[PDB]
Amino acid sequence: LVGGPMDASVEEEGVRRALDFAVGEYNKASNDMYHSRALQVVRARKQIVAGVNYFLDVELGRTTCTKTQPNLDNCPFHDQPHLKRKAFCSFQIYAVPWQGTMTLSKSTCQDA
Amino acid sequence: PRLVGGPMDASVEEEGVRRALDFAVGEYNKASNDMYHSRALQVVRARKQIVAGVNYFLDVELGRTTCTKTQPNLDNCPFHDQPHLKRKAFCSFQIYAVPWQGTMTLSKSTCQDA
Repeated sequence: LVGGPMDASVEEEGVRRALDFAVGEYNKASNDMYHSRALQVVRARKQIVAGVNYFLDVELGRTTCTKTQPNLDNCPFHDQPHLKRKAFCSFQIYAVPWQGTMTLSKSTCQDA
Repeated sequence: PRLVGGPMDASVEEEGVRRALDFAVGEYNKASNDMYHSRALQVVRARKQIVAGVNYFLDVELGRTTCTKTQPNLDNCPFHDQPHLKRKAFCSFQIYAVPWQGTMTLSKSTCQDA
């Protein structure tokens, strides 16, 4: 899921880590000879953006439809013992709903 | 959400698995040596997992300490007590964090010397 900016307690470890890190990046680039530190966090918000990794192990069959034909209404698996083909695969899909997207991060397949 | 957890088994009834499946079979056919379309004969196992990414927006007033940047020991860094040396600064940092991968980067920052 997703969740627009919301106030966070300054005690939250995540905020502590984020603060240090930023005060880190700051001293690393500040035009001063002296190291600076947080005097006061006046405001602290967080937003959680998320994703789902799906791992599906799947068995596939060869159908009758063709990669040419648009009519993918119905495609039985094959009839005759010599046209039927079959593969096993471990797909790994990275989705992130609201962004409306999917990625076949990794696909491993064995034919037999 | 769950920042970082192991992968658990989902029900093969989930819309999410259902789609993730139809999607991979889709890419799968796209790349298969075969003039023929192929479909799931069966989904033998199906686990999911959740990558979480937290964005942080911190509003910070920074002060100038007594320690020097080229200093080894940084355990004691007082704020400047001498008027002509006191130096302040206001910023807004946006930090992106993927707890699992254990990383943070400064998406952006703005500071106004004050």
